[PDB]
Amino acid sequence: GPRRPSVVYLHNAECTGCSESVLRAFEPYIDTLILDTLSLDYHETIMAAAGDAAEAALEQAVNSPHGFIAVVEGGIPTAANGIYGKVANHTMLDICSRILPKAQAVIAYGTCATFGGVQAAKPNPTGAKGVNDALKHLGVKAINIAGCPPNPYNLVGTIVYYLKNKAAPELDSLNRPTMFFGQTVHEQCPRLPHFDAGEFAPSFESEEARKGWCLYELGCKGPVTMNNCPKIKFNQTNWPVDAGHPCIGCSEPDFWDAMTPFYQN
Amino acid sequence: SYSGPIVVDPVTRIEGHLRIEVEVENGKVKNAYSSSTLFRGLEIILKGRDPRDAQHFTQRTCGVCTYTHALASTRCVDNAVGVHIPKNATYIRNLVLGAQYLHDHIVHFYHLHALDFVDVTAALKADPAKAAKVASSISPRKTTAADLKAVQDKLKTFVESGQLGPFTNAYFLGGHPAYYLDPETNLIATAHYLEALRLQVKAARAMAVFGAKNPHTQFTVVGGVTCYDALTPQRIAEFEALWKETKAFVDEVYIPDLLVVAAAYKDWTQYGGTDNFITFGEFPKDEYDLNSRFFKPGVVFKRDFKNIKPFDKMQIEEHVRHSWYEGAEARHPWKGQTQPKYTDLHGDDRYSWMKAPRYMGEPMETGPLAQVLIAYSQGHPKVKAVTDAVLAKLGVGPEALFSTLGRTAARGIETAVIAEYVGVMLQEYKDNIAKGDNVICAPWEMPKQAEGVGFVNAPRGGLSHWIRIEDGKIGNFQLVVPSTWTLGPRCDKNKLSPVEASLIGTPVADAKRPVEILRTVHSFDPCIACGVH
Ligand code: SF4
Ligand code: SF4
Ligand code: F3S
Ligand SMILES: [Mg+2]
Repeated sequence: GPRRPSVVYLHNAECTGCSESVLRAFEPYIDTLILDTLSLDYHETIMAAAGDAAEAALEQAVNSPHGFIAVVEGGIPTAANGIYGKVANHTMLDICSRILPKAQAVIAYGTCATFGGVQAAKPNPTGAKGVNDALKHLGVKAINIAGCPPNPYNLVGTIVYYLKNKAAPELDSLNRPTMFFGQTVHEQCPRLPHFDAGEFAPSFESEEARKGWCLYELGCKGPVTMNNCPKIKFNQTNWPVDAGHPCIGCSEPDFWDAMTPFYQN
Repeated sequence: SYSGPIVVDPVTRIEGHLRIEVEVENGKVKNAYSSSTLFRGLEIILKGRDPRDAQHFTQRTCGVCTYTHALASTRCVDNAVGVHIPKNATYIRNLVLGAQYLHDHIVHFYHLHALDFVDVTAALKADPAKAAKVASSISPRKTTAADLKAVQDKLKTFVESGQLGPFTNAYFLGGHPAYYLDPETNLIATAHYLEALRLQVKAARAMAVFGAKNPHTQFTVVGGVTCYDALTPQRIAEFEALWKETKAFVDEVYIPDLLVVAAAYKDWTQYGGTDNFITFGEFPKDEYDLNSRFFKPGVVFKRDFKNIKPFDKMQIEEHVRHSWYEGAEARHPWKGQTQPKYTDLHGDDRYSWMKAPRYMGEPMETGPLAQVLIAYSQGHPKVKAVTDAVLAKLGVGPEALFSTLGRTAARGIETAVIAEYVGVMLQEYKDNIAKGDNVICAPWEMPKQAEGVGFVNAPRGGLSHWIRIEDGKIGNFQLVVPSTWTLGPRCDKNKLSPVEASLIGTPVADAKRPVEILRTVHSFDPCIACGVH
């Protein structure tokens, strides 16, 4: 077959939920992605090599004359000269500073990588930053695919677009693809007619909640959140409001501080 | 044979950022250190916030053991406010947790652990007809030569591209003296690794049916759950179909593979043992009584399973003397402190971002081996039946369980038992709905001052979240997580943690490719984002 494009997947300050979301890929599935579509050349969660052998695999991939795409999960801890996060006894800040400027393209995958995420919430003891913020001085401009975790549809769609067109798709002012992030959750929500009618559930136990009334009074952040959740859904089957729970705003910068308390509007 | 240090950093095929250091003498490990190398500080971040918000933050402790921390935080706040959630909320929460166990353990065995035992490249040498006969002898599912040739053909194309991807620099490339499987068994395992990549999609989808999405579910609230659609016959049938398929894979694919690998690696009954075990129980009938759980809590010291001790939550203290936090004072988590202070590797004898939890001063293994051994010893009939059948198939005695192999087997045992029990819970839930109980959430009031604790036995063991509410806000919030118990460092009595102690005695055939260290470390299923938070 043809040479497959190389992907280097990095883990910074992360929970591995973004990695797990990629494993949920559907049509194409993850086996197709790593056997046919791409060459996954470094990924600490699933790779065979460990230790020195893993470091050597990383160096081999990064220095390849064929080039690579970087996918980055997690925020970069910057406090105290980066010491709150290390891999192979190098700071995550140093690792990303050395690798990411060499990539042909960088995708920041998940709200942590895009915007700083959960560890960047106040008081941000580790000085965590999103990729573009941390590395702006190096000229890194990662495509931001936000969410906690994002819809893996949005990662695969971005990669496929880039491979076909050799360019990023149209990006919004937060560097997110407009093809996925161009609409609010709310404008796509099945409960919108109740919102318009002023029909709000007053509590989770209420008959109004049972009947599917709008969750705005219970804190829903759909009106202020850009994502494709109601359209694509998750796991081919559901999404938060259809499970009766408000959106918490998880594709937005700083959402941990901007969208809290989660149960108020 | 090798004498000197070995460092494995990164330890791959775990969740999170782990550095293992060992001292080897004449080919065997004589000392070990478990160094967790990322800190986030979620407990610091939580201070001052609304207690209702905690579960949303703490779920992001870990996306491998997704849901578990949302459940622990919700149990914790439920407990603090004194709400008794409706029966259906317990059922739905329990069903989603059961589904999490199945997903997590399947992915662990195949996608995290198996590359320590399976030489994928050797599958290219296999005779697919012989392999199919072996596969069909160990499982009621029949596999043909053509089925396995399709895998071998796909693998051949991949390897002949020269782009080995996740297999680059694998310890098995070119052969390795510690890799024992024949080509045919390697092909069977590789085929099932690939199958499991697609099966786990279904296993995770089962959580989303009631729980909105996976990863990071969104259906729990203080007082119960939000998912009225989960009461419908259509959602229940969707869950049931996914569960049935997942259970079939457990029973027909995972367990037979686990047994065929264990039989080939029976020497691994000799390495990786531990002394003490703690477990919290799981799948309650009564949210306020741990002894109402399908698996019950318990504590065992020095392998004395005739004398299971009751679990006293006041006997937990988390040490910091060998951790990157201020001072040396251990704390009970209702008086916990999270005060980072980095000193670099071994600076002032500190080497990890994990705290070191101790129970009555002792280091405790938690996770599947603890849950299975304690339940067995409590007379749990399902755990006894499966465990005895596994020991008989392997031709080993109960002593074999105290090992790396045993721990790996216990993860399978747990998976099989829980897969069956999910069906029982599902039927009980259906029966409850049929009686006319359609309630899923109960009202509650926020106290200005309260203490609460929530207990979950997660896939890696006993998880507890601890809150002190002051002025209706989070005064203190402390997570004590299973991997903290198992993989945290030494305490102020200098006692090795379970993973550290278990590594003493490990043989290392090739110090450049120290797969034996990985086998033992991976058998605990480390989760470092969990352990540190
Ligand atoms: S964006 Fe969310 S799911 Fe992804 S690594 Fe961060 S905390 Fe985890
Ligand atoms: S439930 Fe949320 S997203 Fe839906 S209509 Fe109401 S406010 Fe909008
Ligand atoms: S919480 Fe996140 S997953 Fe979608 S529904 Fe709201 S943006
Ligand atoms: Mg803690």
